[PDB]
Amino acid sequence: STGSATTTPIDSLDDAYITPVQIGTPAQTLNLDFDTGSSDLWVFSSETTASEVDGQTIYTPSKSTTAKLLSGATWSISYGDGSSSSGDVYTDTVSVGGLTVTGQAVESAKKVSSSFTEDSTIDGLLGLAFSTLNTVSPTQQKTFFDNAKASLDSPVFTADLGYHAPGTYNFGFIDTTAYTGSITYTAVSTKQGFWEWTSTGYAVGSGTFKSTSIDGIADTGTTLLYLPATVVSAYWAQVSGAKSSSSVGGYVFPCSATLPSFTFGVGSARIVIPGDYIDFGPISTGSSSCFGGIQSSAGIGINIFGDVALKAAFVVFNGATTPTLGFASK
Repeated sequence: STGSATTTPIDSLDDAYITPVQIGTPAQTLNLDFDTGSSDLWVFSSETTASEVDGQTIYTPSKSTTAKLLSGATWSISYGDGSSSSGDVYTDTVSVGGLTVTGQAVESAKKVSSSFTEDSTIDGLLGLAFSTLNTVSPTQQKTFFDNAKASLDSPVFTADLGYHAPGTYNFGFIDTTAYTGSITYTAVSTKQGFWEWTSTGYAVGSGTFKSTSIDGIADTGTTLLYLPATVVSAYWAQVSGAKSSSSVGGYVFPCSATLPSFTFGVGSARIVIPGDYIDFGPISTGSSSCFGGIQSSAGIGINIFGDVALKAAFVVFNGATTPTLGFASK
């Protein structure tokens, strides 16, 4: 089998992407944030505290003839941005882009933190990291990809995120029309449960490429590119007037600037992020200070190849027995 679904930016800055997902019988379609940095499929639901729902579409398990309470199971997750959610668990039929999994754990939120409530466009998350990170207790649950893998034509999914435009998540096949040149594959460590790999270096604009190993994760659920402070300083030093602002929480730059590109290495290959992808706009409405899309990872503990980086490539998440990542230009 295969599946193919369109993913759409939630706003004009590509702050996140939503993909429609059919849950239950008859189908209830919710727009979920596909997140290769976590491993829980959770939804706003009829069980969510009413004051914490503000415009989201909810899953109502009592209206699904295929929903079954997973008795005793609970979940609770906290994300790298400080947001969180928790609740109980049903199994139900879940379909993405024509690909159907029966018996998928659907984690029903009883509580969500303010950032989720405040984003009316995201009805939940669909985790695509390794199932070892799933938070369901006492019986850990598998991701949608893990459950679908055996049925897929090839044990892969691909992320093709758009810049200010829709893109595609495919399951089970590699669309050879969706990229240019060849796909370069690189080794993955699953020891932290992430799609963790080592980039071979970077360049700033037309500058020379610096060969240096940068361990990080391919994370579709993170907006920006988080890299070591040395790398980030070298980038922003090429932008007149750019500075790191403690009050804002990262590098800002004059909105009048033209940003240089940023290149990262995948083996001997190179992915170029155009400068425009690094502009996240005024820090507040009407400000002439703009927020940068490359930020320091120093306060995180891991480097994160988020959407800013991933949207510049066609990315293969290869879930073969030995997983690997593939990157192509497009």
